[PDB]
Amino acid sequence: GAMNSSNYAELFNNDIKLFVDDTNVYRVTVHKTFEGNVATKAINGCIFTLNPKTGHLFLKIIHTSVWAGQKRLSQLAKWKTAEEVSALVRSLPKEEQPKQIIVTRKAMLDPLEVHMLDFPNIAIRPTELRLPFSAAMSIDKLSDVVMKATEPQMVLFNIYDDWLDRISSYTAFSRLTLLLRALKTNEESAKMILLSDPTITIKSYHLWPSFTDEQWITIESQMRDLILTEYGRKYNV
Amino acid sequence: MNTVPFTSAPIEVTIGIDQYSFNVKENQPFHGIKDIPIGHVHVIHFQHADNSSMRYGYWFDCRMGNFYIQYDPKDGLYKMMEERDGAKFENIVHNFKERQMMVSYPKIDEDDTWYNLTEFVQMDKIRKIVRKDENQFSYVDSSMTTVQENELSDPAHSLNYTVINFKSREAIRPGHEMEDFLDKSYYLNTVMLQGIFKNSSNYFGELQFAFLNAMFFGNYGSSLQWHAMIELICSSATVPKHMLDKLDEILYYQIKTLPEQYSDILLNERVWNICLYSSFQKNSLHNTEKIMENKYPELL
Ligand SMILES: CCNS(=O)(=O)c1ccccc1OC
Ligand SMILES: CCNS(=O)(=O)c1ccccc1OC
Repeated sequence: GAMNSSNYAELFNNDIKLFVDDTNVYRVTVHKTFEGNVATKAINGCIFTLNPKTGHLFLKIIHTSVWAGQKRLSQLAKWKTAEEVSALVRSLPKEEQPKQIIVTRKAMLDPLEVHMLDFPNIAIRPTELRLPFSAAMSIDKLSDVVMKATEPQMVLFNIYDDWLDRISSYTAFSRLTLLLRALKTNEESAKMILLSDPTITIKSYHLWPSFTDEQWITIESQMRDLILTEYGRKYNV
Repeated sequence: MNTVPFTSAPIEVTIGIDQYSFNVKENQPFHGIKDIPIGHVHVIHFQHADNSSMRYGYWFDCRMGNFYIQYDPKDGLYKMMEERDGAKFENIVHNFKERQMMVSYPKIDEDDTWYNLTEFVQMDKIRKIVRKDENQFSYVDSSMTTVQENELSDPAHSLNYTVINFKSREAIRPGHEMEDFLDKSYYLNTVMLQGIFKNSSNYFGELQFAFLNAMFFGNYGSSLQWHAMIELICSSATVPKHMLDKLDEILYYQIKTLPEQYSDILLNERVWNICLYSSFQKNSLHNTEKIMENKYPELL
């Protein structure tokens, strides 16, 4: 059934599962034409496919050439996502394949189910959570690499860096969702919080700064404040 | 004109014959139905006055034998039987007509309703859906489940309709996932029409039989089958023009005949609004769209 507040710790059991977000697959800028009409120009996008237990981020870059000459691109994007997810699973060995795929938007259910007919023992599930994975393109290294691609490409990151050496996957996922929720509500403030202290660096292979445990607590607190605020600055409370 | 005699009417029962019906009181001197048109299948069906649970009945074709009804007090129902002794049967029927203890199949001459509802329905195909080969006629009731329903429990008593499943490998060619799922023409035209049914007449015949079992017995699996077969055509971009014209006539007469008070359970909002307003065939079912809008505008 649907993944929600009540069955949240299931994400961190030992059954392999992937979270698929398609928000950033089809991305456009909207502009005026010389005649004063409106047109779209596509830009590179990405499928965000994440193992929430291990932190593996399988980032399939969607190059704008895949849209050339195609119609109804928002609908195609869901089928392209499902095609690429099915291909990733088929490549994986049987023991490394996921038993569940949770899609963050309900409109991905039928495209993924059809592309996975060959895998009847993989459950495709929606979720009732309003997860902030759309903000993955606010992660500097992600925004930069998806925009530099000149061809379709599969990019790999650990979205938890080395956190699992010190914290559990439940705690790492909670930290990720807070950082991403913050970046989604106010990207400027969020990024200021993360990079204010020049002495804390980002390792070449990491997405986030090398915070100590104590510094993460401060950081996590500041991100909570941001989100409560922006909720005030938005709802005047 | 053929006749279905009754041995007797020991229990109070509503008897239907095709779209007609009449009430028979307990131990009323009823001895059957005469003047039944030859050339069409027919259904004779029953609802007991005590237990309106279980509508049941028999599909039959008078050209395939002499058939009669006899109540069984052990199994508690009116049973169809074949009489093999031809002279015994003509003799029984003639005596009952003489004493005028048979009702007359009350077909108005202008009326083509039953023909229009059973145009493509054949006994031989009914008998492969309802498997009971020692009999020339077929029993159906409200509770019988379909083979597809049983995949999701007694097989001898199942409705073996053709399984349609839009999210199945049969329906979806590898490499055409989006194409085949959004445009079901290859599943309609190649898998089902060319492959399984052979021609559109057989497809229409099963569609019509499914509707009639849904209407006369409230058989839910049959209603699921009728809507699935509709939806498969409506969700195909490429349909022979002759099939679309005939489908419009088929559904027109089904919607015309449906009791106004059963439409809440027997009509699936989603399939109909898709057929009539979203699907490829939103512009191809003019007669059906006009009767649905004037008779069931709430559904839409
Ligand atoms: C393969 C680069 N290392 S990783 O940790 O970022 C990772 C990403 C995706 C899949 C598996 C991974 O590690 C085993
Ligand atoms: C310490 C290596 N880490 S890395 O993966 O980011 C990397 C790989 C290869 C060359 C330079 C690199 O980083 C500056």
